[PDB]
Amino acid sequence: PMKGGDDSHSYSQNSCYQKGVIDAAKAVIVEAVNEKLDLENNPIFDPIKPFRIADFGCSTGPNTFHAMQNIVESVETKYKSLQKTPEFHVFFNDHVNNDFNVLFRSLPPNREFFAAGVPGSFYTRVFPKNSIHFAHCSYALHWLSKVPKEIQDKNSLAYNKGRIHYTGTEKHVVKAYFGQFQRDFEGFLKARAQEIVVGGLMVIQIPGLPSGEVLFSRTGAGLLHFLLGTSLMELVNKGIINEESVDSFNLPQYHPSVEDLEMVIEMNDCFTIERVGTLPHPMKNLPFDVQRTSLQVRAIMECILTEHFGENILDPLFEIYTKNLQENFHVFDKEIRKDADLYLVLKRKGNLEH
Amino acid sequence: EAHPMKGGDDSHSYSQNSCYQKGVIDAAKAVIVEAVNEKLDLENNPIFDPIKPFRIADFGCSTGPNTFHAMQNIVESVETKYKSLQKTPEFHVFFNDHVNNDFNVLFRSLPPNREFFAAGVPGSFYTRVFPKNSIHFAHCSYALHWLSKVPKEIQDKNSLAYNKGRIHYTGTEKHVVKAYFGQFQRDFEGFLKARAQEIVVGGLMVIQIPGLPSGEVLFSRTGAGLLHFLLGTSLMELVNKGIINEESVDSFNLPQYHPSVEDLEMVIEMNDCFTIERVGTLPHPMKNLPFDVQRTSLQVRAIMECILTEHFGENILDPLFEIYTKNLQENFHVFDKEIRKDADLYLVLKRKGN
Ligand SMILES: Nc1ncnc2c1ncn2[C@@H]1O[C@H](CSCC[C@H](N)C(=O)O)[C@@H](O)[C@H]1O
Ligand SMILES: Nc1ncnc2c1ncn2[C@@H]1O[C@H](CSCC[C@H](N)C(=O)O)[C@@H](O)[C@H]1O
Repeated sequence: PMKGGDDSHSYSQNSCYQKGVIDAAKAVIVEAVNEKLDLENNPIFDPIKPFRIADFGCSTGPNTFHAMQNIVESVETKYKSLQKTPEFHVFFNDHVNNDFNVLFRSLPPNREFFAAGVPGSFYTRVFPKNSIHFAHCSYALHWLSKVPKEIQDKNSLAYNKGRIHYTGTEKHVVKAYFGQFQRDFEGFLKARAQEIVVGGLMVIQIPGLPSGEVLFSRTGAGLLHFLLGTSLMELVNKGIINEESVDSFNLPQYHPSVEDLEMVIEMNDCFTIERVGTLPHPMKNLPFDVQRTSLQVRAIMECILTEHFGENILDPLFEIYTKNLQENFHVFDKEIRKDADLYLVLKRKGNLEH
Repeated sequence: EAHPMKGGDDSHSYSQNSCYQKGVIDAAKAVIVEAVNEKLDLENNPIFDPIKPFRIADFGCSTGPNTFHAMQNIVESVETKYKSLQKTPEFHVFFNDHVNNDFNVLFRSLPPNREFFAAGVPGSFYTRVFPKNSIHFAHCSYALHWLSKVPKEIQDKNSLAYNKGRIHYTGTEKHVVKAYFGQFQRDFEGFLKARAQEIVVGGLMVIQIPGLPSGEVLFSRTGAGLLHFLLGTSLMELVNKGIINEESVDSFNLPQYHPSVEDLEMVIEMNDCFTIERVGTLPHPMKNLPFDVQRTSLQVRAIMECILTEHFGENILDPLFEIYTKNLQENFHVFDKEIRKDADLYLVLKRKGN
């Protein structure tokens, strides 16, 4: 998970990039509710029973509370156009060692929904069948369930020596990450298909590839990852860590294209794609912020870098990292495509529509 | 307001110092099974349709492991009765406690191989925490003796109820006892009112609560009563030693009432939403074991640390419990052979129709 607590070094504080992905997403949520949530004359959405919303990969706030409020307000508005007012039951899902204490203690005091936290991997079932009316998953599905094992094997064609992720040219490494993404995302869709009612909606926001692009190393995320790797190799060359510690390190992430997502969705065959698109990030016009970015990377990578290297490594690594961001300021400010956030609006198919 | 048990899973934590409360749940297993068999009207009942999940809620769950044992007992019993009917539903189990309960520790110790979906619900159970008409089986063990607040009249210097030089009641202080009883009637009624809205017609609620043993009027003749009495005298010993001032003890009181069966029935009749199907006293498994001074002292600290730290500094806990353990030693024979050990009361309630 992300860094816990509500420190200045936490994810409650250094998650503002994902907040703007939520803010321009509000229009995706509002539009999906108004155009595609079939409340009227539909007993699936009977307002005498609760309207159940789930956020998958909710972290610790505040972003999850803004997304949940958006869903609640849109859905409540559509129901009031039919002179109905349901109770809302909102579920916050994340890994078991997500900091749910911090989430619960941050729950908005004036909230008009019932709340629960749901611990467990969303690559598994975490809800009873046929119980979720609106599902939400923002900036979480690029995290794989594991590093694909063959890139950790020295004897494999896919061994990822000297790097910590993929850039898109290493054909064996990229194939391995994609195979892992297919298996993970398929398992996510399998579990969600069982939990989500017929006609229920699922909104997904995920770091991805802009369409047509082959090279992950030409998005922001790809260069940031490439530069985390070279920064670690700088620690190697100073001798502060050994080469083997980096050769054995890999990020468990895959950033899919639209095509990648559609292929898995269509093979799963349980959801119809109602809309797919890119999210124009609000901080698009702003000047590239070398330091703020360094601290957003650290807030994301702290747990996993600390698990593999010492937490000793964080301060000297990210002061090398900031130097490489500054040296690549031009690329990040001007030359990398400023639209790599994809979104999907899915609708659970009826049982006679498969 | 909210005084949860000591968090974490260290050797001073509630999770490692709650063996007496586990004994309560152990002896209650027989009560759960009899209530499911004789009073849970599954067969041909649309309310318990096994195509919908069977929802169980534990109110005052704390951090485990006691809550897991209780929940497993309800699932197994309800499972068995559904099987005898050729059905097999999914179970959705909700763990409710105060917002500042250590839900992280609860979630991290969830039994790995379990046959229910799990969710945590932060919030006071003197309020509504679930949608209406959604819970089929409620459970509440060793929580409902905690009031929502201290009765204001025992804090009033002007009142004959002013609880000077003490932190609870023994039963001889008729004004203090009346105040605590009045607060219990309001709180327990609010609890029942909220559960009545949440529990389905024919749903069961099983309550275990430390109480007044049958035919006993002096709370100080129970283990809990003497433990609180000695915690007050230990505090007054700290006053004598200059470690705390006298006013801080005068102004401190435990927000607890330990009702008799008649106290409980009177509130249940007044609320008029549940029938009492079963009621009695649980035989407690540790009844014949010799009093254990160090564990009892640790159990009390685990329960009281939060509320003691809020009123007195945290600097007061080690000195207070050094004196407390000493006072428990001096009173060994009173706990061992003189206190009434039959103070664990239970209720089986059923939610009434229309
Ligand atoms: N398999 C999985 N199951 C549950 N949560 C997961 C997960 N994989 C990643 N996550 C969670 O997804 C979160 C990514 S940060 C995203 C937080 C929030 N959705 C937002 O928009 O800001 C982390 O909390 C991480 O623990
Ligand atoms: N108003 C309230 N709302 C929710 N939980 C409460 C509460 N008042 C007390 N509690 C909780 O009830 C628990 C009592 S300790 C008992 C825990 C568990 N049922 C067991 O058998 O061991 C504590 O965790 C306390 O925080």
